[PDB]
Amino acid sequence: NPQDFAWQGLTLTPAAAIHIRELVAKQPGMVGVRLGVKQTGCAGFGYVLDSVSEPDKDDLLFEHDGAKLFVPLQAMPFIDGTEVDFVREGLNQIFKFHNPKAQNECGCGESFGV
Amino acid sequence: SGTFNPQDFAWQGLTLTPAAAIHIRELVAKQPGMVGVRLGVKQGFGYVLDSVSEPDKDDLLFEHDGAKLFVPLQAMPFIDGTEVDFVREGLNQIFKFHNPKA
Repeated sequence: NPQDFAWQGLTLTPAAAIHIRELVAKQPGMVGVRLGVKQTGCAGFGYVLDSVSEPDKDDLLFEHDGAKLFVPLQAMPFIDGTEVDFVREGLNQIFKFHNPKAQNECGCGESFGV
Repeated sequence: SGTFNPQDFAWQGLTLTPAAAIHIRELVAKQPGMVGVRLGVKQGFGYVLDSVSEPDKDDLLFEHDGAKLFVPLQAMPFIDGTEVDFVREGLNQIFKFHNPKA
């Protein structure tokens, strides 16, 4: 099992879009962010948002309000439909991932981004 | 005999990993007037960091490498012994909390 499969795609909330536009804007050569997924836990799987300059051949592109979100095909399966959001509040800065298929959203509140 | 007060308890205290220490120093340096961060809990519960200018009366202080971490007394019975570490995940810079009672 690999692709050529029509996905619904992924989204950025306006907040996530503004922030990505702001990191583009301080940062030259940055075209967008890229969601990958990493092995973790028992047969677990973590999200990983990264600054990107040179997209891979295989990436897909989901553009909202000028912000680019490149997602690898070998990832679409495990994360089709996720919306990427960004919450900034006082000292907390973080990119959050809402997978529609996931139910069981994290409890282990054993993290704080800044 | 047996009579006590947890405000006068001897705590194991919280620790800071060397990576958490520098990012705290880094967060503090960026803000003139800030002297450290305060670890708290909210809400099935979660850790939150707050900026500290003037520390509270009932706040305990844990120093390590010039990094000041404040913890209120009301939270000590619950997060004492906790270790604060730091990890970068893509664009996320995230403080992590290892609590011996997780």
